[PDB]
Amino acid sequence: GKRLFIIKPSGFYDKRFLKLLRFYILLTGIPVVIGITLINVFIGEAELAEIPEGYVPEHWEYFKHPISRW
Amino acid sequence: SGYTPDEKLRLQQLRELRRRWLKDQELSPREPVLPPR
Repeated sequence: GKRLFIIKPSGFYDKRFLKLLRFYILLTGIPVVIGITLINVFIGEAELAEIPEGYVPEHWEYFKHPISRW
Repeated sequence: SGYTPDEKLRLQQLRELRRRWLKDQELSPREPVLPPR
């Protein structure tokens, strides 16, 4: 046996910083990626179509992704 | 020409003080008191 205390610098502060950084990143990363995948799955992408005669679309109708259109 | 008594006494004193510190580096079997997960 003969366990000896390994002298080391204090590792509480950097671990706490990394933990709270990961927590505060994920607390908004998870809902935005859930919203993005629900937009992709349920709302879905656009479809390309030719311009009909007599229609002048708005500018946001010239784009594909719903987030880009918004 | 070996150790003079002054440096020999100083080296001896520092020797058992260093050995006392080295044995003082040992931990009790109760340690570490890890927090319950």
